[PDB]
Amino acid sequence: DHQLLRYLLDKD
Amino acid sequence: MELTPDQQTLLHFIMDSYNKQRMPQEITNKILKEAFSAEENFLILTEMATNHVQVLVEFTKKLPGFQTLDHEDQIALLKGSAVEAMFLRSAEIFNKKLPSGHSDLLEARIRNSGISDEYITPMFSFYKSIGELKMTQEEYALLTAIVILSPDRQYIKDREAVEKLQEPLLDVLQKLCKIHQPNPQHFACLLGRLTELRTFNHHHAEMLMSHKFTPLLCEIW
Ligand SMILES: Cc1onc(-c2ccc(Cl)cc2Cl)c1C(=O)N(C1CCCCC1)C1CCCCC1
Repeated sequence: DHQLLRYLLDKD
Repeated sequence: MELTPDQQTLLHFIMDSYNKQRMPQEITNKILKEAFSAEENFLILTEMATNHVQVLVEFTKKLPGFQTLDHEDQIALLKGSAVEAMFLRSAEIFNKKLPSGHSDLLEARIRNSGISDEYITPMFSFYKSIGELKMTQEEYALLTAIVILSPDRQYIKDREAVEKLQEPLLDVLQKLCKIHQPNPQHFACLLGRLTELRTFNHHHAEMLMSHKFTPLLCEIW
């Protein structure tokens, strides 16, 4: 769950 | 009388992050050029919705103190404030960012997309209501930051840490209302929009009941 959301949150 | 050096700093950081937000031209073009049908119109809105979420995640990460929060609290804030922050952004796009001809075509797409008028009617009333206030870009940025850093979303572990980030933003907004509109009820009117945005969680929840969206939309909603 929230894999795409975590990605946008953790990118750079 | 005026903002303290600390309050100016906070406002500067928020404005910078707000100005870096951009709705792609590719999207505005689709509003103007793509086929007119319930399926195509609903698909354009789905695209705009996905982009708003991407724009709002980028804005949120740059908010002063957001990164100091626990990662699980960061997700609960994004998931809890999504609908509210999106409507606030879509109101600014509709009222201020789009040319008058584009707004008209977008309304035509919204009204002919399969979404009930039970949802669409308070949305446009909210758009008119926020348009009436003639809000500055500072007010839109602070309200957006206030909506996102709401300490009363479900599944927040450390509510007090969230309060400590939201409260100085509320203090800045009220001070700006006193400075820019010395109309003494302007702040109360902005607060009225915060409570008006909350009603949209209810209209959106009833809409969701009746993977037609995107993975980002399914995750955040
Ligand atoms: C939440 C939410 O907050 N704002 C919007 C929004 C508003 C206007 C435009 Cl032109 C675009 C968007 Cl995204 C938005 C939302 O996601 N909407 C809106 C629902 C009420 C009618 C207009 C569309 C639907 C939801 C189902 C999937 C398709 C997009």
